[PDB]
Amino acid sequence: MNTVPFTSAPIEVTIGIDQYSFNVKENQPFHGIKDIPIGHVHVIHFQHADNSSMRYGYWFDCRMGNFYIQYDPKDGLYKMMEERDGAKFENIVHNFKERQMMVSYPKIDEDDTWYNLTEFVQMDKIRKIVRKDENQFSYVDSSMTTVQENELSDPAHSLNYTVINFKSREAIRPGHEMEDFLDKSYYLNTVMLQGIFKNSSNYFGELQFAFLNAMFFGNYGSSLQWHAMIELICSSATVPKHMLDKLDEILYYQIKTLPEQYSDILLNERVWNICLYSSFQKNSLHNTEKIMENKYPELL
Amino acid sequence: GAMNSSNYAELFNNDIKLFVDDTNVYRVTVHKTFEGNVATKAINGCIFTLNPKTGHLFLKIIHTSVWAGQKRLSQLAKWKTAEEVSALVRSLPKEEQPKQIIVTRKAMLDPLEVHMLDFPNIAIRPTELRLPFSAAMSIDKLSDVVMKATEPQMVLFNIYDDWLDRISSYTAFSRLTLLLRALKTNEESAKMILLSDPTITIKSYHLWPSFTDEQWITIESQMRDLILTEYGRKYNV
Ligand SMILES: CN1[C@@H](O)c2ccccc2[C@@H]1O
Repeated sequence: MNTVPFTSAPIEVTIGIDQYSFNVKENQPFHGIKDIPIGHVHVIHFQHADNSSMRYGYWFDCRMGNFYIQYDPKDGLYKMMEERDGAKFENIVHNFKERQMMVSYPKIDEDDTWYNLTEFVQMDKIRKIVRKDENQFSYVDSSMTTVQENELSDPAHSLNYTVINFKSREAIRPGHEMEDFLDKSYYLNTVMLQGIFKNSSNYFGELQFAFLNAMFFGNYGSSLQWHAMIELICSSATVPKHMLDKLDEILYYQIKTLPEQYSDILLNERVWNICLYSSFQKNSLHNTEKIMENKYPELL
Repeated sequence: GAMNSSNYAELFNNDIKLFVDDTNVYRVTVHKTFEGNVATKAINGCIFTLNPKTGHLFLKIIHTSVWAGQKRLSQLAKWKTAEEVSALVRSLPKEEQPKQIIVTRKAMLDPLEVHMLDFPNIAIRPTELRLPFSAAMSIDKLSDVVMKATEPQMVLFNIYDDWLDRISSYTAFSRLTLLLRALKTNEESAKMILLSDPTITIKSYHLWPSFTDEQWITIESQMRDLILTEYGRKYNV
């Protein structure tokens, strides 16, 4: 059960840890989060009380190192940092736990929500989408643009999601224009799965990561990417049956976890109506169609 | 973006552009079967591809063989239209390729964009204008070449005949749109107006009667009157 200790909390901030969050007051004796489940990626995130425009956070895996948060009063944010001195780190965490200055990752034993949202997400794939090779953890915020968004202005701070474009030469074989546009199976299976992702696990990981960045940071480009990857599967006549089964599970837990009050900006009417009611796979997403109908009937 | 009343002069500038109309590509007669069901029988169609500046019409005849054994023909027709337009652009020397293609129907945008991915500099545009190009099959010599075709065929016409010798492309296009609007609204009346006075002939290499400037004013007047009357009957105004 790993720990992300905090040096201090000098500014009032809502702190997120995966799907949980708590309010910390300015200079409240807060020294971090303990009992973080090993085996999954995690995201710690921040919304300042004073400026709810500072919405940002760190993807990390506690198996990859000893990570702590320290407020930087120059750049005005909570920064993730790695402590290479294992013994100094254990010593600091032991003190903070003894003084009960750490909130406990509040996982209900029966609850598989985080596993279900992060099933395919791996830190090594996150770090290729978010390039800052000197760190083992990945910074994301609400304003970061995608490589695709920037093609339509600082490459270093971009989300390197796989470019998907239904009206591109990549997507359309010469002499197969109507066939490839109306049935995206060649684009899904040959170009993206076999060609770029290598397998459905990497495809799903990127899709899941795109959703989480959309949900936790309101990252618009991430939301575009999540919908594009759903739409590419739904608009393909030929999808492996296990991919359809697994997609139904992934989307079910995403829709379950989405805050009710964000469905208006985080869900694209056109894509969902097309995927659930018009597409090749309109009858392949039972779990997803039932939760969407019962939770967001107005959208459809 | 969209071609409309505002940006209307752009049609007659020196940027090569083509209008594409797909309304006569897929044409059927609906009939009863022996068992009292309904079936369609396709007849020959055409893509109407027009340079509004020069009057050059690239009439690609769509022979009924194109549809043999195919499903969702109204959807295929749009893609077939896009394939033929893209084949036509590729067949033209670079300096003759259009800089813009304006589709009369918005359903043609995606099929044409996808077929023209090799031509990122050619802008594919819709129009807000309600152009009467569907009445192209009311022009006898165009109808005749379409119905007689026994195979796929491209036929080249100048839809302005020799008008550009005497008038601008703006005036030639307004005359064309007035003739086609009339033919579309009341084909019988419009054809009566054009082919009553027997002394006036259609030259072998032309589509429309050889009218003096004064006879064109009279004809144009009769076309407007035809269009306004039918508007009265339509809306009981
Ligand atoms: C120097 N920093 C690191 O050793 C560290 C690790 C955990 C907690 C706090 C800290 C401290 O701010």
